[PDB]
Amino acid sequence: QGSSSIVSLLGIKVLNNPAKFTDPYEFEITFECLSLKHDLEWKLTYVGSSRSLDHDQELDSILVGPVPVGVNKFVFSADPPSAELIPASELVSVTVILLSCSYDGREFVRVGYYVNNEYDEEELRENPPAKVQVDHIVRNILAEKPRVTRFNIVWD
Amino acid sequence: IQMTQSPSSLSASVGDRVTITCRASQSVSSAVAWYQQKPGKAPKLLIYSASSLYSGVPSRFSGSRSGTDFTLTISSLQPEDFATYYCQQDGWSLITFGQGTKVEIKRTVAAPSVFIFPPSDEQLKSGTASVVCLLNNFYPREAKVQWKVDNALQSGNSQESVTEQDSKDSTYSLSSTLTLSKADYEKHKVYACEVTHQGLSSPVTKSFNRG
Amino acid sequence: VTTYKLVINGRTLSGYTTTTAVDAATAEKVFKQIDMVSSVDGEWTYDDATKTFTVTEKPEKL
Amino acid sequence: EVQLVESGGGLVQPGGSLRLSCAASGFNVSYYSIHWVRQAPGKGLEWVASIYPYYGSTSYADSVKGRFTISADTSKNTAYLQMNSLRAEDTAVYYCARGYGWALDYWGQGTLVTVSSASTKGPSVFPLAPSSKSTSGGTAALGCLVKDYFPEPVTVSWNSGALTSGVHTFPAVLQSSGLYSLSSVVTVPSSSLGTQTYICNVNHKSNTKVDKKVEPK
Repeated sequence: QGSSSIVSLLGIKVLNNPAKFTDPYEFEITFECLSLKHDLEWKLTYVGSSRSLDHDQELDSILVGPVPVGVNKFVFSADPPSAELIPASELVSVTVILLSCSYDGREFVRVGYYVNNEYDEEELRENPPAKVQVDHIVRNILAEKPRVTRFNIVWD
Repeated sequence: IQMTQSPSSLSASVGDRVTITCRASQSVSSAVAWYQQKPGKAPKLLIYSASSLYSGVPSRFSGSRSGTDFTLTISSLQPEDFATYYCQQDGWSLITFGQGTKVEIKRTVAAPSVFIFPPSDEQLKSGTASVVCLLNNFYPREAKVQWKVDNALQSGNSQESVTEQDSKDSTYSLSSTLTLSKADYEKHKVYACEVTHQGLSSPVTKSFNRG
Repeated sequence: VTTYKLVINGRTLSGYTTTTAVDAATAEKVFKQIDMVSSVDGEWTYDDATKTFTVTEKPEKL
Repeated sequence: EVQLVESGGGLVQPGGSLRLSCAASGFNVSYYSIHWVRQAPGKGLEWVASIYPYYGSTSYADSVKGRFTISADTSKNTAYLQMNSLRAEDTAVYYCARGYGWALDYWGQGTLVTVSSASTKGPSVFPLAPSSKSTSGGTAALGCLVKDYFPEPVTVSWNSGALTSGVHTFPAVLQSSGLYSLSSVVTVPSSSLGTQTYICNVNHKSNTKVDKKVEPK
């Protein structure tokens, strides 16, 4: 119980898992506050990693309204990724996503998850088309093993 | 296990630019971190997520990836950087560490001082006889200790031990002990320890009589 | 199953060692296997109160 | 303040069972990931096990799969590594470390876990007698041989702290017996051989604290 970071995260449940590549991201998030009032900004970043390319892409962003001291639970529905920009190889590969919350432009928490995307029928997996068809990409989040990072920001 | 890291050992000078590459199994840039480990201490974090340097690490450290070849670059090697660097891959199911890369200061060649120590009667009385050859403050670490008992060459009964590179003089010291049964020990006159090292123009021998 | 002690007291050697044994008799044999102490020139005394042995050198040759 | 401190290390017999714990200060263990990383002596880092926040849930290296289990109690703010069916090869220092995303920021100091069927045995110190063999240009070499102890560690000091410069306490080396053995040397001026006095203080926490005087010839 050290004396830092007034907003602590208690639990992040991924509600739509597995889901299609094109489905939005359902995050029920519960946290705790204190209470300076500057609203908390939540963002979900898509990071994909090919041979020659490292591609990051901001899926969606939401800001939480009042700063209620105590335990709070809200749901983050993030817009699915823009496959146009993703390197073609990483569409049906392992990628990550970065759920990150921040205060007054300074992020204090960043929860990263492993995402496995793969095709939904056995013949697409055995023989994938020369051009990826995102309609048959089903993503699957390693939600049980979150890679959490915490940073020290100045709230007051 | 253990990811391949190269080079596995490296002699560098202060102000050199070193690059260590870790041949990893996955391309995910988040999952690779780089650690520094000084002897007898816990390793400390240098780079996380392939390229991001941990708070309070000098700007000379920097990490970069290329497919599945992650690398750590030290732009200008400082005395304090000489250490063992490990890369890590936090995968889907497993974590994996590299074999490590030990980086040791290059210094002028330094021949060893050779000392031999007879068994001592206190231990001789209890039935074992262990002879000790000592190689002190010598560089580079690569050296050859030959035991010869009555001019006959001994292989197997010996055991070597090497200190870590010294902080102050950047040299090594080695100790070959040769343990023998009192019975064998007493069958022989001359006990010699022959050191071959590149600092020495010829191999030297320290010998003693009594058995 | 008790902690037995040995105190070594010689010209050069000086210190104390512990072992654990069922009875002081095995504690003694255990202690005797240290080649340090197997210096045959040694007195040897024991105290069950403190459960510590003690060995003293002395030349005693002939 | 933030720190991690392991405990429970020791000697265990093949087949044995030992529980390490690592005590968290500052952060509280419930919000971070907690991992156990082991290092065999003069070997590299090897990952043992990991516990992830919010949902418990464990990853294990295959060498320890089924024998080791990892856990964390938020009330006592400590994590444990329960190692059963222990094998000789699990002998190592066991660090506990806190997760920084996919990495590890803060590391405990680490406890040594020895697995072996050789029984605890205090050392026997013998003199590395400085001879006129050791006189090389007016400087001479003398030392102590610490033989047949188990398990590691041994601590040597020269003149109870006074002699710190020139000393070289070599690394332990496990002998065919199953017992460790190491020597500590010091180079000193050759004049001082007769006159100065040189004793090495060996400690082997067999709770053996023995002093030995190194005499010439």
